Amino acid sequence: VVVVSVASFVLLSMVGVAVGMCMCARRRCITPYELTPGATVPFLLSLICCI
Amino acid sequence: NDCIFEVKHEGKVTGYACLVGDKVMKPAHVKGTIDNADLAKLAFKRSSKYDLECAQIPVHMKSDASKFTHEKPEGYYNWHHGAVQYSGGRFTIPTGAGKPGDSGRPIFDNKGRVVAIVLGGANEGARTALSVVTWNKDIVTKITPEGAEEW
Amino acid sequence: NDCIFEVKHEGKVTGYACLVGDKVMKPAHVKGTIDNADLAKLAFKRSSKYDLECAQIPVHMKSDASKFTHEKPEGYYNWHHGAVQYSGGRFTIPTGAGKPGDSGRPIFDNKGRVVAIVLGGANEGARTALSVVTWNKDIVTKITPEGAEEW
Repeated sequence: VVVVSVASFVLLSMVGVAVGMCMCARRRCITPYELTPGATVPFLLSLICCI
Repeated sequence: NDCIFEVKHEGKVTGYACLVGDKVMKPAHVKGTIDNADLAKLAFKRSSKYDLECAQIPVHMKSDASKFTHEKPEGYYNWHHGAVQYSGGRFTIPTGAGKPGDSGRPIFDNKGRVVAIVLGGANEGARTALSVVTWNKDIVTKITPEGAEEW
Repeated sequence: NDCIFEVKHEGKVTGYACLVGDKVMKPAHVKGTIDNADLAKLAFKRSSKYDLECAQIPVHMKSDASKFTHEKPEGYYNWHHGAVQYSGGRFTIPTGAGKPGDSGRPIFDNKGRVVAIVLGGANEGARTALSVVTWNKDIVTKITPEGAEEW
């Protein structure tokens, strides 16, 4: 019970981190385009990122 | 003149916000809120990397905004407290031309187009280099002189 | 003339409130608060039947209250945006003479007495009928044209 409960928690935590860093990476990559007046997000960038 | 708004904190103006192109620009280092309720209620995206906050202009009610360019040829540019010299890729003004609280003020070219936003500056003899926000194709960059202080 | 106080929401005037007789009268459909602190702090009562919101006038503001009458003879009455014609039990102004944001404005007789408060109206050809709040003897009644828009 202890191993399964802890392992499940840790695995879920790792997934939460993987997702958390993905949205941070997206925020960091996209912000400079949204922060720039008159800028248009490149199709490829807007294709891969949800923007 | 044009499209510049005050940013107030407590009982004083701490800086300015402006409408450039399709987006509202305000320096992230400035405390307080925008005087115009229409912009004050607008959500902004903050990036500490550029000391800059931006939000989309509510053009449905405020389509009037300054024109902008990515072109920054060596020469002179205008702003509210005087003229600024662009030399060596750097913006330079007289030391008494700028001051704390003038942050957020735009720099215009001779066509009336916005090229940069003033954040601060550094004193080099009788002249001071400016810390500014500038942009090129699809990217915004921050240029900060060594020892420059936020205004 | 000096009956009117502004009602503001998000820094914009959305209508008016004014001092008539012994009580403050404002449109209930107008969103915002009264600019005057002495009036702003008053408790108000509302009636969705009349779209009317009211409160008692503070004693020190008693002198700023306008005179009023229940009398409504056929003829012309005055208001801020030109003159208003009254006949057939209906108040009428030229089409486009009034605007949204003009709600809460009083209609005066030739002796400077308040007769009715304008809430809205409808454009029928060259003339627009008004939706108004008026008193007959001891109660407030609401007169509205079949078509109407809130101002």
